[PDB]
Amino acid sequence: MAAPLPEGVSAEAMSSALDRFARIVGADWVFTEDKITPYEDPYTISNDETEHRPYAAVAPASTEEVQEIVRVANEFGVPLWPVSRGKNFAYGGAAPVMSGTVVLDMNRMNRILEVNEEFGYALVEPGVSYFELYDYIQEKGLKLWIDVPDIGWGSVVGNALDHGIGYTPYGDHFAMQCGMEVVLPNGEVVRTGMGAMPGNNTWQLFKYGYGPYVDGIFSQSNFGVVTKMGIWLMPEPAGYRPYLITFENEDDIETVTERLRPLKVAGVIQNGATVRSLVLDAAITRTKSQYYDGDGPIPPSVAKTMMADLDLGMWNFCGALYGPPPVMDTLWTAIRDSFADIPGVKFYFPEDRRHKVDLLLHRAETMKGVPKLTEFNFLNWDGGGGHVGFSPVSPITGKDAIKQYNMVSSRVREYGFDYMGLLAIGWRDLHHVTVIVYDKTDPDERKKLDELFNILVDEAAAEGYGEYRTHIRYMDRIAKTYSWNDNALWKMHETIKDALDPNGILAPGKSGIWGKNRR
Amino acid sequence: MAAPLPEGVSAEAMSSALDRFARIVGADWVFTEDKITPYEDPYTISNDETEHRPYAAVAPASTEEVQEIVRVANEFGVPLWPVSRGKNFAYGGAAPVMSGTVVLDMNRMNRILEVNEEFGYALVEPGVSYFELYDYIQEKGLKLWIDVPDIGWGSVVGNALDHGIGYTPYGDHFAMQCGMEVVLPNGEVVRTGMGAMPGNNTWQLFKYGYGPYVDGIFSQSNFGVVTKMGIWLMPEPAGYRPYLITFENEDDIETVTERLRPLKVAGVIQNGATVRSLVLDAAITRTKSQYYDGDGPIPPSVAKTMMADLDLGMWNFCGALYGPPPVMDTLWTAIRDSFADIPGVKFYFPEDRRHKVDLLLHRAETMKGVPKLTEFNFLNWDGGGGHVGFSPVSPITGKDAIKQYNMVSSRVREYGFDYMGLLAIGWRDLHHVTVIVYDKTDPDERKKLDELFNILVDEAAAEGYGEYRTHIRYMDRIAKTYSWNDNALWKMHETIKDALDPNGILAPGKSGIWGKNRR
Ligand SMILES: Cc1cc2nc3c(=O)[nH]c(=O)nc-3n(C[C@H](O)[C@H](O)[C@H](O)COP(=O)(O)OP(=O)(O)OC[C@H]3O[C@@H](n4cnc5c(N)ncnc54)[C@H](O)[C@@H]3O)c2cc1C
Ligand SMILES: Cc1cc2nc3c(=O)[nH]c(=O)nc-3n(C[C@H](O)[C@H](O)[C@H](O)COP(=O)(O)OP(=O)(O)OC[C@H]3O[C@@H](n4cnc5c(N)ncnc54)[C@H](O)[C@@H]3O)c2cc1C
Repeated sequence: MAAPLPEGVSAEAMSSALDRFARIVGADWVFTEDKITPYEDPYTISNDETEHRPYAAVAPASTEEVQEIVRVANEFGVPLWPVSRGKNFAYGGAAPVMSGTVVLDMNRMNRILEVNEEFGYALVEPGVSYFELYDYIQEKGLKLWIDVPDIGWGSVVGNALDHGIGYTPYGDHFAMQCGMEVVLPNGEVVRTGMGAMPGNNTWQLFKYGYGPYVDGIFSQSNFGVVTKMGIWLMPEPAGYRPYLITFENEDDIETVTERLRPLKVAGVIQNGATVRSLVLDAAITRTKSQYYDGDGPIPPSVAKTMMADLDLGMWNFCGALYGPPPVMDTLWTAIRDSFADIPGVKFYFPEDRRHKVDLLLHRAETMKGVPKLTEFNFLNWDGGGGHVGFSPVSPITGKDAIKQYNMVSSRVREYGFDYMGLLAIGWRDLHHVTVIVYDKTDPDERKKLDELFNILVDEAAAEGYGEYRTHIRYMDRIAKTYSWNDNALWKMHETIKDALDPNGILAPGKSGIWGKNRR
Repeated sequence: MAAPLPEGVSAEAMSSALDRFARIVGADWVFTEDKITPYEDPYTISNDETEHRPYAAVAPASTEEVQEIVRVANEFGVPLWPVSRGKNFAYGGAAPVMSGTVVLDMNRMNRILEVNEEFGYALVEPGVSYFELYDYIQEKGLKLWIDVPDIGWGSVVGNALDHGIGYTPYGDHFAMQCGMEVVLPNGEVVRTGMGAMPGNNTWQLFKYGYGPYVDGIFSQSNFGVVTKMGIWLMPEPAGYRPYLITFENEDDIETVTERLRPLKVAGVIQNGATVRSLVLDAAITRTKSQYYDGDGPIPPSVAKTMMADLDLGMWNFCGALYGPPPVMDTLWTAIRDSFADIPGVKFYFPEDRRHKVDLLLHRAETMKGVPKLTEFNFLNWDGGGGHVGFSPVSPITGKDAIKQYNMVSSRVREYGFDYMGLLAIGWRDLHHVTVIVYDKTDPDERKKLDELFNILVDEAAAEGYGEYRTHIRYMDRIAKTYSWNDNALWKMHETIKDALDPNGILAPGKSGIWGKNRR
């Protein structure tokens, strides 16, 4: 069925807004009726077809068009859902929390405004993908790397704004942000930091500028529409050595995490540490059906088969060394020696891997900032599906790591899904990441997923583990877990929302922030 | 003469507030009349005694007391000026922008709530000084370094909040912040990040939490009172080797900066790179009168004598190597070879320095996070004085460095002061700092200081160079330089101010932000 109107908005107001939008961007750039279906969540979760349905989409070609759209949204009380490229698959794609919202899709604003080799930065518009920025760098021969998520068709901007991550030393994308331009909810435009000074040549060199540091408030936010963003890029290193360390027992994750802690805190491991479980790594190059006829999750005997077929452990730590050989060698000594006495441990460099198609060769590309789309092949583990993830924060402790693995793998399997988990460390933060692959077409799998997901949130929150990024469906649920002092923080978010966006026309429900008209 | 009432505020209103403060914190911790003097700017600039005059101070012992003081301040329209320890010398000390404001001094809230060695962090109240935190760590033998902004009797919190800097790899103090508790302008209390989740053990492990990133809005801000703050602490490295590289010609700073850029952008130089002018460094161990008895700034012939006497250059690049010897050697090779071909260059490690009281031996302490009061020595250059700083930000270019040296050195000397310069480098940013030592007791010196400062700012802005931190006297003036799109950014700051602080009772005028009742 069709999307309903957003509540409080008549057909006449919607119809008028949509025609006014068209006068701004052109009639070819407003999408209604059958043209809306790319804007739906590709990985459907609700069995209720009235939920999370975009009414329409508008695709501007400039900041000045964005500003006009936002003015028109306020005129008609029609809410917008800003996306940079709208490829937030796992988190709802380009779909809004609240049905009836209109997607403001900025993919056509795709100017690379600057790439600066000597200072190691780019200034990009939202529509620039990782492929595009990577391609531009290679074609100009600049000695710079990007930092990519596992998949490269998303937005350098959009990803950063949702607190996305990659797998080089610059893997905390928002932390590497510097300078931005924002269209505020009233349609006026501002620049942050040194961008606020006329004639500056420092916008992308110095984060703070002067006064309150506000860039952060426009991440995981509905306070503004970002139209330009600077980002630091890593100079090409003098060397690069990707590695895989595998562990034969599920219980090894406890001691593994203890050994990871001082190496990450001291910065001996230079990129994000990712320790992936067997099935998650195996699903890159293989399907369940090739090892197992069963309908349900794999049994232990299959696991042992897979390990030996693929030379993977139950836990698989990928990382990389960057810099001159003498540095890489020193850091490696410390890393290898931290794990050598663990019964069953295996160590691998690319030249040690006997398969042409192989997990370490795959992840080696990502850890040097090469964009690809191969990661989507893991969705075929169980025939073909979508995915959704649960990625709360815990201390980098063996106990926290194995508690969460025990907690989650039992629950996920209880609902018939294979456990596909990952223990990730940024700098001081561990995340047990649950990855759930599901038949999105099946109302019954959908129902099981929703129920499982809610259990995971509550059981983690009961342990003081909080999620930092989530699907549109769970944004309210996650917001409600940050309840210290009777939800004091969200009360402050709502206050700021009401001040910047009195009419509530940017992304109602994003991060569980609604605005006075709708709460 | 004595401090005037803040405009709009009855004398009865003030007496009532002050009475009610006294019952919140006890009579012994409300300071008027003779006990106000410590809260005056110690380095006066205004010759008008009506300005920056605090009416009173209140010194609470807990968050609950801060909340009550804020609520009272709202009731009577009495403005507060929050300080953590109030040692902001060169920037106004503990004095407010607006006369009549009451200082909210949180010195006595000096609990070290947690130092955690395995995760490298501290959670501190505002009154915790660098001396106190260091001493704590040493007493317990925790293998952690702090990062000190030279002077040790300042606040870990307050310094970070004003975007202060130190001289180890953890030198961007606000960047190392993680979690805070804030009393908002209405008296309610919030925790940011994971602190917003009950039962978390992750407040100091993961900055973002969920939703908008807001910690930054409480820095260089009057949007709230910070009452707790986490900060990341560096694990003790396996090795430490500080160094000094001197250069004998003032024009060398051009090529020096060009060579620093790649080294810093790539992180080969691991800490804050300071390049200090001769007089700034010499003034640590000698006075002007040892070399020259004239009233004005030193001539070239004296500079040469000073250089020979102290083993200092016209430019003095202090930095440090950190970690295992193999790493330090590799990094040193790249650093040395960057500077080795410059005519007149000299390299020193500590063992090379003949003087027993010596710049490099002092700076060696600072660059491994040892709090000291030595830096105050440069105030004795010309018999005794205070100082003020002008700290604009530039790109790391030779051309920008030398342009700024020439512009500022010219002007400072013209106005009868010696040039003391500190080209510091963060990550991608050149912060050419001028430090001006003057006789704060002398009305004529103050007058010509003011006149020089105003010129330095205007001439910097004309080149696209903006200041990132300033003295209370100049906060409006600096704010007005960030004027892109008809002051768009301050208009947004003022919108947020009015939402969070409608009565405008927190530090009116901080960072040029005033609130609807006073603009
Ligand atoms: C197999 C697989 C692997 C993945 N791996 C990763 C990974 O390694 N790392 C990772 O981070 N993610 C990963 N993802 C999640 C996600 O698909 C990517 O992060 C993706 O790049 C995000 O979409 P995007 O870049 O187009 O951002 P967008 O969809 O454009 O933006 C995401 C959200 O940010 C906000 N937003 C975006 N732009 C703006 C703006 N200009 N103004 C205001 N708000 C804005 C909106 O809330 C929007 O919904 C993975 C997903 C899958 C299925
Ligand atoms: C000789 C000399 C050398 C110096 N060297 C350095 C240096 O190397 N690096 C450097 O960074 N600085 C330096 N300074 C400047 C300054 O003296 C220090 O930065 C000092 O640490 C700042 O004072 P404080 O720590 O007591 O902070 P405070 O004075 O307590 O705080 C400064 C400001 O922050 C805000 N603030 C503080 N606490 C709160 C709170 N709890 N809630 C809300 N707002 C708050 C207020 O606006 C306040 O006025 C130097 C100064 C001199 C005189």
